Amino acid sequence: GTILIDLSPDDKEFQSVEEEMQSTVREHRDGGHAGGIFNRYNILKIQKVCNKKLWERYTHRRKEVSEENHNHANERMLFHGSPFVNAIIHKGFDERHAYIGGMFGAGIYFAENSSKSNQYVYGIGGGTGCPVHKDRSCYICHRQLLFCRVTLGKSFLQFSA
Amino acid sequence: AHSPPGHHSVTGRPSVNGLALAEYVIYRGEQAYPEYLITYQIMRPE
Ligand SMILES: Cc1cccc2c(=O)[nH]c3c(c12)CO[C@@H](C(C)C)C3
Ligand SMILES: [Zn+2]
Repeated sequence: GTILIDLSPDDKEFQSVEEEMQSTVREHRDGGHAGGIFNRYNILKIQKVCNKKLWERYTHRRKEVSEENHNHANERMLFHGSPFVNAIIHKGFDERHAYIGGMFGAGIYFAENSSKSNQYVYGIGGGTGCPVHKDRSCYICHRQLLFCRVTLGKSFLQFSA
Repeated sequence: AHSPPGHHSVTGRPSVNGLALAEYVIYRGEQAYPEYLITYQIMRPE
């Protein structure tokens, strides 16, 4: 039951999402190995994802977590990149989208840096890059990222180097 | 996996790179909703 609605480039909403995207590019310690070498993006399209069933699924879990965290959902907007994006927007996030070997535990990972999520669009470590050119730094082929509403509730603070 | 006891998620914060922003981990798919789909290209530096 998923519908995609195109936002106009002249819409404030489009512009706000684009700015989050562009303003959270950073350099990475792999020198661009996984996600490519770039300082900014060319945004081709931004679509709103509408699925009534998946939304109520989210707001029902949000209410539980909120009440468990003393009326504080601790909800954020965060990026997610994945080879499974098309399954996610239709069926929602689940265990299949988790990262068994993530260094913060076997769960579903999200990023404040858009360029961090970009590292996973073609798989862990960038996989073999784009299908057509096998180029992890391809400037030609189109990529997709998700910008997601995420309920953190009571979050455990883990420092990492 | 399961989150730490009495926790709903994990905040992973880089300690060495002050420019790197946080990453987050949830253990229930229901705690996330894919609100926007963004199509883009990375741009070659000039
Ligand atoms: C580890 C991490 C950190 C920050 C963002 C992200 C992100 O945006 N996506 C993914 C990961 C990730 C790691 O899990 C993959 C799946 C396909 C196994 C997707
Ligand atoms: Zn390509």
